[PDB]
Amino acid sequence: APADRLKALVDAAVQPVMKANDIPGLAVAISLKGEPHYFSYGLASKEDGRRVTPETLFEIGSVSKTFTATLAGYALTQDKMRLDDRASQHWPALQGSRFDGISLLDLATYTAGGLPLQFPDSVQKDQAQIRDYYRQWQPTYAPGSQRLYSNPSIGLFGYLAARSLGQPFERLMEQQVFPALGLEQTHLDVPEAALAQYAQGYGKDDRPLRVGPGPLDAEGYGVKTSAADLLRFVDANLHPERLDRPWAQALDATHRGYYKVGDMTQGLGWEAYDWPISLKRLQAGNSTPMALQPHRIARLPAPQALEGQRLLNKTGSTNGFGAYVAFVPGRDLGLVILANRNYPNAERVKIAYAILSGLEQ
Ligand SMILES: *C(=O)[C@@H]1[C@H](NS(=O)(=O)O)CCN1C(=O)N[C@H]1CCCN(CCN)CC1
Ligand SMILES: [Cl-]
Repeated sequence: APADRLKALVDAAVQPVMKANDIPGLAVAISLKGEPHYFSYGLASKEDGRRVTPETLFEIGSVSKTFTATLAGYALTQDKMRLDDRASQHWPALQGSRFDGISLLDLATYTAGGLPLQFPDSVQKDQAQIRDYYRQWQPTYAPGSQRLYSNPSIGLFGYLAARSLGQPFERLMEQQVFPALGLEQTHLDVPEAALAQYAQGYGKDDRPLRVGPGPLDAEGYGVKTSAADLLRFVDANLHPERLDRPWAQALDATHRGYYKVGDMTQGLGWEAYDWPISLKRLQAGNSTPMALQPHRIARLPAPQALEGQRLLNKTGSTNGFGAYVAFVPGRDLGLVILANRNYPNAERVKIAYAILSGLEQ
């Protein structure tokens, strides 16, 4: 009955949302009572008929930021950087720029002062262009005052964390972070040998969309991973103590809230909500206006442990993919919803919520 109920629950949560959002393929992984549960739906590729499996690689887009945050957490807990470091401390190119007055924390938590959602399309995946972009960037408002969800913000945070560790971000992820997290199906650059696992992404008119190179793509949205691996990462988050101490600490560093915007407490990468909270509030927290509009932050007097009765989540999308990860530290409950369509965050949260609610009920 338990496996049946869980399947019934996940199917009931997933299938209508897949149909409603014409999601070709969707992988759910749920960590429940110390066990992974995988539910795979539809097609990794509509064209070659490859089914989604728990090993299908999906672009997780901005969910990558939680990996980025973990690397940063590593840098932080390795004392290679501090959250209150000015950004320019970790990149000479930024000295003299406004990043002299912007903390790593600001970058991490999108409060640098209006760094946009994405790099402008003019900024290519080019060290110099990224350098030039930040050098010329000016805060729209005081750093530390407004959250404007931003790839270049946390991208730079990750980039600087990498710099603080003296290695390229991508190399640190591949050589240290992913192996530390026991992730062998998690890639910034999917190996050729794993490309068969790489789901097709689908956008408008089902145009195939796999994420192309972009500035700080690795940091912002670089990860392709399987539901199984992303759940392993969720499990690492649920149980940092299961990782070697440096990485346990790194993960812990992503479970610290720095401010609140509405119901959301912003950690490094992870965004936390009190749990339970209504689906609508969780959706609002993961809504377009939340992402696209600056929100005055309510800074916490001290970093808040993002644990216990909290839902930590991250939405992530690429043009062709829509990922959502949510976990409830205090419930040893985690779920991953990876889809090869960028379907509305609200819908991802709806699936997650239906699953979480059904697990409660
Ligand atoms: C993360 O996925 C962010 C944003 N996250 S959010 O849903 O939580 O608001 C959603 C879109 N987004 C993101 O990173 N977009 C990338 C997608 C990749 C393609 N585009 C160029 C690819 N080189 C960059 C924008
Ligand atoms: Cl970007």
